[PDB]
Amino acid sequence: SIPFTRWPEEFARRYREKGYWQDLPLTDILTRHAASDSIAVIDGERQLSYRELNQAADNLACSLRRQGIKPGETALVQLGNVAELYITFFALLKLGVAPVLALFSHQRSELNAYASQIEPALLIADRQHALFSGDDFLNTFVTEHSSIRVVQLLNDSGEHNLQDAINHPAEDFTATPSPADEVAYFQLSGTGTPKLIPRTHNDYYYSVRRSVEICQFTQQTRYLCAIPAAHNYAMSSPGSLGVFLAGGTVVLAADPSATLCFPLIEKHQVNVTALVPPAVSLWLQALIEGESRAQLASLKLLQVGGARLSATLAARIPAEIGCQLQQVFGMAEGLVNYTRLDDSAEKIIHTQGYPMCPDDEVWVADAEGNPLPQGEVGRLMTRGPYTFRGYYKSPQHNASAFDANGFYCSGDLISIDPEGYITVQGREKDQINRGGEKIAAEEIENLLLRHPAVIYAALVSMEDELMGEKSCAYLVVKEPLRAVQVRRFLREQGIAEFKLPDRVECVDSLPLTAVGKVDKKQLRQWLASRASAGRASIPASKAALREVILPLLDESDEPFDDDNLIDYGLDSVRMMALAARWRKVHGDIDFVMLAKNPTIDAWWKLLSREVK
Amino acid sequence: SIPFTRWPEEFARRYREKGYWQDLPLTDILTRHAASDSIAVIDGERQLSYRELNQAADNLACSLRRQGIKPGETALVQLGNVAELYITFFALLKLGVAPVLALFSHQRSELNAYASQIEPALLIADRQHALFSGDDFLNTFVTEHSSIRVVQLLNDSGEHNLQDAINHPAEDFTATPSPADEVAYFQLSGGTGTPKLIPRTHNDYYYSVRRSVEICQFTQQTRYLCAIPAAHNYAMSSPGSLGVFLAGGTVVLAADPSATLCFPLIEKHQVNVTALVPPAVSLWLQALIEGESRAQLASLKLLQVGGARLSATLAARIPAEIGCQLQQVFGMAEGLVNYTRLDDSAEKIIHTQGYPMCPDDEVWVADAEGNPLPQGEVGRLMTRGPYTFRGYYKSPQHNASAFDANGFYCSGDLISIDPEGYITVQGREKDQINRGGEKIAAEEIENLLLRHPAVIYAALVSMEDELMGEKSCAYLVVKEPLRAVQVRRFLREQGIAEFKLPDRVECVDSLPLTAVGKVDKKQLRQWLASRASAGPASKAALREVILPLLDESDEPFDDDNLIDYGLDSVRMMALAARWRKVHGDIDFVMLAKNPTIDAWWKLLSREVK
Repeated sequence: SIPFTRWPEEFARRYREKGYWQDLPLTDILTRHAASDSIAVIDGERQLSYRELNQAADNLACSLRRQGIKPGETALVQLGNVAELYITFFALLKLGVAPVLALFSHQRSELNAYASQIEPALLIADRQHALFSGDDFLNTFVTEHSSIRVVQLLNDSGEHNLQDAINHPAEDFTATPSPADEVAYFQLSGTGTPKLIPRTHNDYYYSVRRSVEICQFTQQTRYLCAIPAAHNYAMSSPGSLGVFLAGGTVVLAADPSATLCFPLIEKHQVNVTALVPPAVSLWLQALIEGESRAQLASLKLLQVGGARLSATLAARIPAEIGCQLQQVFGMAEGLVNYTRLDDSAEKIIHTQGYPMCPDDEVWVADAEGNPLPQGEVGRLMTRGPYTFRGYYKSPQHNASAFDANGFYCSGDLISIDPEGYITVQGREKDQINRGGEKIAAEEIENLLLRHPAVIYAALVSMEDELMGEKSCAYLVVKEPLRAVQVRRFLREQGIAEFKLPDRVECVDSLPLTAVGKVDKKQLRQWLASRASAGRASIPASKAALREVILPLLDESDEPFDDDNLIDYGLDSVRMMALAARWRKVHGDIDFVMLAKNPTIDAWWKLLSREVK
Repeated sequence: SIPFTRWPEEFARRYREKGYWQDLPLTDILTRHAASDSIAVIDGERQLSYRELNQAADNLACSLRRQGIKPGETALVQLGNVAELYITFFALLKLGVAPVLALFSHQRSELNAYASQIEPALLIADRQHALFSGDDFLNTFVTEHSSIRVVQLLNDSGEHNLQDAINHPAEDFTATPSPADEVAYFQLSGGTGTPKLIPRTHNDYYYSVRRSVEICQFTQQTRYLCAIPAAHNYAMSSPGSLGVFLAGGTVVLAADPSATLCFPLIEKHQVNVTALVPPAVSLWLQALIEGESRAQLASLKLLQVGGARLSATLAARIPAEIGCQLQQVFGMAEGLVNYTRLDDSAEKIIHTQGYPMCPDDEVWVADAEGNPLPQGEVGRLMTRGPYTFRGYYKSPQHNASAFDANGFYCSGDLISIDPEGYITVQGREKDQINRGGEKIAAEEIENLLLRHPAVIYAALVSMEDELMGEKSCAYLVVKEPLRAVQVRRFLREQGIAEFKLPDRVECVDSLPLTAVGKVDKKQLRQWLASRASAGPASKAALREVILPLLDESDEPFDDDNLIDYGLDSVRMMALAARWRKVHGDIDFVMLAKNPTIDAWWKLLSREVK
């Protein structure tokens, strides 16, 4: 068996006796439809029956078994939004092989990290991925991961051609899924080392079943998959696995641009899709800028999740797109909260839903680690029938990631409604949520420190209108580095392109801890007092004052030194702010003083005085 | 009797029975504390006890009676955050004269407008007001409003000296307040092209004060800092200074809600409650973050925020950065005031604007056709109740369009109601700017504009401002071109409140006109988003477009990978959607395969095929 942290016996029995764990493999999602001719997968021009989908999975599993792949073993897969992802996935389940489905965005350091951990016998990737265009990386990778005995490549026309395996008809094949209470596959986690989440058939099949129920997926569902298909969101909430379980149709898209997706939604009459907020921002702008909503008329449900949706953006969706919103707050660790189809337009705009299972136990903790009453803000704790009880082979990290009662901390600050619902309030874990992709501050900092000129490094999130958050790397350096240089360096480290720092700030020093690392939990306050210290400098010339004043007033006109600044749109609150700062030098300056004579002349007269 | 719209008989009767209307005059707020030596008012270095407050009020009313003022008559007052405002107010209730309390920032246009309506016997004002420094304005105003027989001036050393009157001891004086079911005074609307007046009776208005005190638990230990405009209904009655007076506490007055004035005042006097508008919260928060000690605000236990929308982000910061409970206050001078409760969860307080203060505040949510909506749906605020007016003063035409058949008023706000009944404002329907809590009517500002010779069409709309909440933008089509400073100056020459001068002015070629002469605003919003929607010529022009999207730091070569300069994929996807309308073969994929200025220029510069 593959090592994972089991639920304690009383919980396993409880979950089994309640019917959350049904003891069926995940392969059951497909094989129940193994004779259906209705369409399961649409990928560009290609369409697969359910019966085609199952046959192909059977075929691939058989081909892999003929090449010496065995049950209990492990696989590394890098396939993006293509039909083969699902064929591969069920093929491995049928074979009883446990896959890690890497992001198509993942590069050499991610692929090495996953491979090192699972010791994979099987590697399936895609010659359309830049690492796999030629054969040089593949040669090194297999050499450096000697467990790898078989390699199958999409878009290849040689001995490793994945299409061959998939097209070769099974011959006396019996599926051998791993037991339902054992690992089915490894999910990815959002620390400086990639952490894997073992999922069992029981916990994961439950998370999908219950999602199908809540979202009412049916044979009639036509679901657009345009975010990354391998992510838990797109795979299971209810995602494409939900669609398959319901006997519906999955429509695949390379990316969630409006350009690509709008005509697909019309062509195939998508009624449900899952987006991340930047993509939502994108679709709204496209319509306002001319795109026809009529293309999206068939659309019945837009899922938004992965990141914090503003009430304002949340609210434009029925109004502008023309369909229901569902907020979905979820995590690969387990817990998924949905709003409901029968929720009020009120509940749907402001809250992130409540847990999909009634045995999902969630409780807001404080820093001491105490339950707070309903309505108070703090740490999210949780265990349940589909929340794991331990990262793959990480006992030290698990000792720190769970409480005494086996509750897992999600690193999310939340408040619970009177009525059960959850509204996300903040985060305490150290990560950037860049448009839905998670970045470990720890990981990026170690790579930055690898550069000769970098001595100290800190990665923090900054707000961005489209992306939600972005990365900011502060650096203390031996020699000045351009941001383009830092991004170039990290590219060379073979890391995913979204992990490239969005801004770089070189600085002369940074708050340090004891071990010689950067003190982040003051870098909060340290940063604030640097920005507010340049803004505390009282101008030393009339010119320097003009420089502070102009950006506060109207862009259109530029005033004369003796002009009434209010006639150029200087508002009284900004005036009050200036007063509060200048009073720190001349302590007789207040709002009333400035407002009596609101000109640069008169303010320079005051400002240029000697401190008395 | 001063003309106003009575509540129906069944309503009046019900309101008395349930205890809402008590049939006490507003003066009872003071006279119930007339032997109390406890401090009622602190204005700079001056302190007035309750018995003094009452005494001064009696003195003023007595003098005004000596100079010929009679109950039933009306009064125009412009006094800002001074102790005299309360002394005056209570003197006028005692005499039974009904004031309009103007804003200290109100100028010549607003003052002529209120006077025009109330036909005032009495004018009181402040020589510290630029209109009243000398006697030029005062001389015209009195002449242009002949009803005025008596003028009294704060900061004056002549016969019109307000302090002479306040200091002259009362003789043979007994109060003659107007009957409790009649107008006590006129409150100002948000606003229409004409300033509207809200007649408040001693019954409905006292009730809003009493019930507000119960909710915010004001008592004799309450020490309320009044630093926003004291005459406004918020600072005056929600529970405001009248609440403080009712509960026997202390009002501490300030001229403005800046931190540097206010922080010291809260420490020195151990102020425990205060009422802010959102910009002033942003203001106090920044001063602290930039060095002001929070120890100065230790005594502070409650902070009211209202008048405009408070964001949840800002709301969440208050208990954490100021160290006192937050209370959201959604009120209108028409009546309805909702409050969050002291025993609310932090969740409730942050996200909601509270529920109504009165059990018989009937609030429902109407769709645009006028039909009720299920709890939790979004729409128009309809409301009536025992302290919500039934009509503006002498405005039968407007009142017909302002109330529905059953006497529900329409606040012009967009709201949703959560299960528990809490209210969250979702938007606004009426045509006004909410500029840090001061209400600007677009209509009013537009007629003034159209009076400028170069101006042929005008539209005032609101725009977001991180600090003020909303600012004002004036779109004009004009004969000869106008600078913003010219427009603001011209408006000043019209004598309007400074806050009503347009924050922005964009001159434009044309404007969507209403089919009946004016400018179409509910088409202007979408006219606007489709005028700026239009907006690459050369490689140079492409470059002009790309750079602001990428990293501000470095500058790229034409063959550089723009992702190495931090151009994210969503901005890239958006660029594609835009460029597809010319070259119908461009998608995100095409742009991303080769993200350079050179490659993109090559594609853009192709002939359309």
